[PDB]
Amino acid sequence: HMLTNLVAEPFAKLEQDFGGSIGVYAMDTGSGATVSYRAEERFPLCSSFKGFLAAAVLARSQQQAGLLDTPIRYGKNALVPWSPISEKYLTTGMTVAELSAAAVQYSDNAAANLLLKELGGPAGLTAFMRSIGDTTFRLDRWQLELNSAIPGDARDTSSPRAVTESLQKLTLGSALAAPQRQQFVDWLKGNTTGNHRIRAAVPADWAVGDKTGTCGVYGTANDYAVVWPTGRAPIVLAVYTRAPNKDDKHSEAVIAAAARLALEGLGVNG
Ligand SMILES: [Cl-]
Repeated sequence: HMLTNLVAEPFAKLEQDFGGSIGVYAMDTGSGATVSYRAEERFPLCSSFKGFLAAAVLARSQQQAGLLDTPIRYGKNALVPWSPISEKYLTTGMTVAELSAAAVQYSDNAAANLLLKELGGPAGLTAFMRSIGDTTFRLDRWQLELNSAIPGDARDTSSPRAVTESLQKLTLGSALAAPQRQQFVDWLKGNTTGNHRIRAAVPADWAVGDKTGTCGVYGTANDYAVVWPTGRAPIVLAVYTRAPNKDDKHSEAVIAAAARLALEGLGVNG
């Protein structure tokens, strides 16, 4: 509260030019200062759930030492659109760790569905998020049905604030044991799908990991990230968008611009 939005930023003009709604929550983990805009509204997760899915797998691996190296074979029926990694291993299978990396770093859809099944489906991932104290997150459906992004539909949504709070717990806090925490960070750092989103606002000499989401309808897309500016504490942030019409286009540039405004609001020189 007292450290929230100490410096106002023109998020309203940005979302008006975009023609929709932008939700932002950014936390300076050193001072506790935050930037918050529509931060408690629900927005569709789209593929951004796959980051939390990989964290849930890592959490289970703390109790099952063989889990990450377990080989998983799958049939052609498991390959759903946009499975760039898993399609190359159809004839061989992949390990749980490889599927998790593909889901995070390439947004591989077949990999995500296989891992979701392992965790007990959308309710199982939701249960994991409850277990770390996130009462907002909900996953309800599987890929690709979870991408419908229907206005007013709370299914398969969270808030920017809850996303940021949960990301902080998993990447910097105590929700994962130290080896699993660093593996989660390493997978996020290796993401290949986010170069035009939060990363476009982050100087090249800072470390960053992120997970994107893009629903394909209702101007709905998002990104969340941990950023390590040199010489100061890391920043955790989430940027989510949506728009009122089914055929509205998403914008990567708006996500990058919102991230820049969040870093400016926090007084982080970039
Ligand atoms: Cl895109």
